[PDB]
Amino acid sequence: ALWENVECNRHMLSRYINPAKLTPYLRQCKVIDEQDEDEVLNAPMLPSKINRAGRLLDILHTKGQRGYVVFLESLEFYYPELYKLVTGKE
Ligand SMILES: [Mg+2]
Repeated sequence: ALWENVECNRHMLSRYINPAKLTPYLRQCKVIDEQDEDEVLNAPMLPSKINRAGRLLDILHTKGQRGYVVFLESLEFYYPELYKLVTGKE
């Protein structure tokens, strides 16, 4: 589906997204809630950052097309290169 664009790029996204930068906008757009944010931000920061945004992506995966579109806009705002990676923009 549409999510395949995120899933095939999950490795770059899970590493290079700092979830804390995205959650305010995601919450404001009502695609995640306070508890979602808590789970994402209160998750242990480890020596490896390879999966730091993994939990966030997995939550967003359950949030339908609204989740998908809002997430993409959050990349356009905050992670321009990752947005281009996801959408194929040049
Ligand atoms: Mg709370």
